[PDB]
Amino acid sequence: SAIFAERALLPEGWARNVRFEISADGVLAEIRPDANADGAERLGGAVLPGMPNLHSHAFQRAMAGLAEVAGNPNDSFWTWRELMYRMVARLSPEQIEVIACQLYIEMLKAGYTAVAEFHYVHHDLDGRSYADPAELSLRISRAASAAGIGLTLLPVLYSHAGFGGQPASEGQRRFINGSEAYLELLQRLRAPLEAAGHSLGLCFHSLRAVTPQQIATVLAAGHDDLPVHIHIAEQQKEVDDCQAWSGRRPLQWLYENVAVDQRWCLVHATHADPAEVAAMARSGAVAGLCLSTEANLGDGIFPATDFLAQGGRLGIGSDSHVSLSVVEELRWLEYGQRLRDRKRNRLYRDDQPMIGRTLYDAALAGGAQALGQPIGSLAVGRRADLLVLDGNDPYLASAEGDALLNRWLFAGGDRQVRDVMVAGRWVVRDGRHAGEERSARAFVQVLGELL
Amino acid sequence: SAIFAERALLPEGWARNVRFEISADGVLAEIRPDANADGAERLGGAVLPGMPNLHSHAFQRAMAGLAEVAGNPNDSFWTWRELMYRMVARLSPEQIEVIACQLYIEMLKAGYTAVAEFHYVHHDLDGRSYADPAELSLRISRAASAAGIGLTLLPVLYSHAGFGGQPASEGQRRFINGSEAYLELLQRLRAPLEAAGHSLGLCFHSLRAVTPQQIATVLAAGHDDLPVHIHIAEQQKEVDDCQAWSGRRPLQWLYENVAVDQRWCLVHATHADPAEVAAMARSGAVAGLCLSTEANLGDGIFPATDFLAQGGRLGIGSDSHVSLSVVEELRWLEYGQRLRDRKRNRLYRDDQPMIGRTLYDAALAGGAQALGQPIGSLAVGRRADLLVLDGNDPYLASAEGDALLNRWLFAGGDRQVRDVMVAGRWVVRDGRHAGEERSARAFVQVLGELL
Ligand SMILES: N=C(N)N[C@@H](CCC(=O)O)C(=O)O
Ligand SMILES: N=C(N)N[C@@H](CCC(=O)O)C(=O)O
Ligand SMILES: [Zn+2]
Ligand SMILES: [Zn+2]
Repeated sequence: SAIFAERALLPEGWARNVRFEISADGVLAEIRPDANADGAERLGGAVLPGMPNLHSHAFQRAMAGLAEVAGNPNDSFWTWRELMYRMVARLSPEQIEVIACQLYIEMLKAGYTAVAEFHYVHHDLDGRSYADPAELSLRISRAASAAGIGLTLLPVLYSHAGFGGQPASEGQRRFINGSEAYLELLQRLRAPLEAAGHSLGLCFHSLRAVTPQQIATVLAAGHDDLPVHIHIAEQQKEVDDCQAWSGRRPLQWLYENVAVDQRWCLVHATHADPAEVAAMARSGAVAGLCLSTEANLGDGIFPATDFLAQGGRLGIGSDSHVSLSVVEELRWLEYGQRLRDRKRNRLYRDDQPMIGRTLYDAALAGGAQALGQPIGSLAVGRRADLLVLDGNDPYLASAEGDALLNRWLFAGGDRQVRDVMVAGRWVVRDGRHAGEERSARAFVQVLGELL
Repeated sequence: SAIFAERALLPEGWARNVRFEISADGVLAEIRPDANADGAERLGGAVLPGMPNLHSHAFQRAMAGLAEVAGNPNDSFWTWRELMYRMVARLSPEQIEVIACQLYIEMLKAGYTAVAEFHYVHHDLDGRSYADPAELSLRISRAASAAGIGLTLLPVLYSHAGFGGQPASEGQRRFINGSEAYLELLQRLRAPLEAAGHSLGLCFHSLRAVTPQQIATVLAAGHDDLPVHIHIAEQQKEVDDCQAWSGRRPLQWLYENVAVDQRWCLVHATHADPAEVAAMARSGAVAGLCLSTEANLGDGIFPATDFLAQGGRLGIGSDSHVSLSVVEELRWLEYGQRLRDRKRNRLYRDDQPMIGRTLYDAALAGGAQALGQPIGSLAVGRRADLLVLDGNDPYLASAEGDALLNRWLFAGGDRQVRDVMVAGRWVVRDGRHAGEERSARAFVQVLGELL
């Protein structure tokens, strides 16, 4: 099939009158600027590569916004976590799948074309494994296929309640596997994920939830083709606890004990000192920044300017899913730096003074890297994942090139995303997803059951 | 006319099956909970009082997002201001009116039902007064009437380029009046504003732009029925410069020299020390918080928790209009406190642990007070200004009462606002404004002329 864009963001920059040929398998086959639109579908606005969402816990969308109730003069991430545990304890396989499908539809409508699902809900309500232990992982994949979103599934190794291999809490029972069971699950998922066109990654929940021996064992297991994700340094408390345990900060510890490299996505990485930031940038690992969730949870502000200045790589994730908005994440990534520094125009490159473009370029690349998928760029051989902005919007229609990204990301919003394509298939057209009516009905029923 | 809401937020709290009778002049005449809907228009979702927008400079919407270009390693509010001056210098009366009309339509669609226009663009391109000096003020009123938004017009006294009565810059020439000309303008505006059903307020641009003698003169002029607005303590530089000039901080100076009271709206007030915060709360003045603009400009984070704890009053303004979203302002008001404190659930009351409700209650009241209009509450005798959320949205449909406000403000967004009424007139229905097509066409033409 062929599509035609009057304006599109290609790897070398903005181009005009671009005709794209897309293979039967949804791969970009030919990309020709300054072309004729003969026989191709003329698109309704500016075309961008779709944005990967590099961090998600799908079920949390069901509780999004409901934890905004003061139960203590010093509510924190840790009292929030108790509320999250209460919801996880009651979620059936069917409810989990319904929530995931609805969430992924909403992600697509916002311009997220692929998602890394950081998946730790494994076992039944009693903490016992399903007859096929992959039960819930397979439902995540089925939900992603139903929505039409790209997926890297990251089954999560989770074994302990804290540093030093503390015994898992009853509230964590659904998450728990030893290294052996985890490696078996990981290997068993390869075939069904491959069959669905989905990807896989290795994942440790956090340094609190696994031991150094487990990390070594898993990394030595031969899955060298897979991304590696971990939550790290999100809260000051984890930093303090890590130091009490090892005499090291979390990032410091990881870099001193593990060969962190480009395969890695360090989720949050919020409390990174100058030495830690330098080490991250040198390694080529991707910082998985989840700006709306980090703000919602009161984590803090990442040293993004220092990191970017040293060649750091980053992407964005919606995480707890209080926000499902490429705009909000990139906007408030920048705005957080502005509020901290009390200055404007913080995240730019030496060769790119445009803030919107700097942010979009960065998050596309980091997102594609963290997912381990051939995405993030409209180039021949990469998957046809793209969004079409509103060509009738007066702000966008009056803007060209990088100014258009500034209008969208800093003055605009989600509803300026009109059409979305994943793997060469239209999954959102004029703001609508074909599965939205059925999904919303299933989802509101599930919300009623839970609440 | 009569309307009927299955759920509505009334002054005493959430109520069910509320029938509202609205006078021919758009005033709430009867409000009856647990009623029958016989002969009344059944509304499509939860009903809230409309949100006042207590601070706007309309023309800035035309440049929204375009200033996100690094031109210096330390870009700041002050280099942004130069760019703003370049745009003001080229704006014709017709362009200003087109921008205002389009902006006000967009405000209504977001749920802002009334706006305080902090209006300082007075004179012609040469800095000379129009034949009727009220030329541009009258166009703001005409634009507000065309959109259907409530309006408090705040013509701005602006006389100087800095502390100590420094001579105005050429870039400020369109703003300049002496106290006498300003008072004449203010008095001349009363009749046309009254005729349009609009309101008026006194306004000093900032302590940089006027002298203490001017403040005294204007406040002694007998306009005791009017709100009084001023930008204050927004940037650290103003604090330092104020101290060099007077030996006092900006808020400190204002409270020591002027009888600040409930008539006042202190816009930004960002750099308020503990003594200044206490003085603000004691006075009953309204803090005019413009969260998206303050973040965009790198101003800093207001001590909202300390202020609210002492009975402080606040409202929200869209200001430079990079954002037009009740959701974004209230959400990031709270999130800024969370990022600073590294804690959750910051802005609540002793009698109200629900964060969304605390924020909505606060901003409704502060907004109504700052505008000097009978709004902010669905009570008999107040104007019928309201919004209707999406009753078909699964998050909202599954929620009741204050949980619904948490779903909207912390997990939802602008498109959940479906219908908007101002002065008893429907101005947005199913997300659409009747004037949107004509306005957008005029507006895109104006953008082309400017850019
Ligand atoms: N840290 C965030 N935002 N979320 C975690 C909470 C639980 C934990 O970290 O132990 C999670 O979903 O696993
Ligand atoms: N401070 C903000 N955000 N805006 C001001 C800029 C100019 C000034 O403060 O002198 C204004 O629009 O007048
Ligand atoms: Zn997470
Ligand atoms: Zn202002």
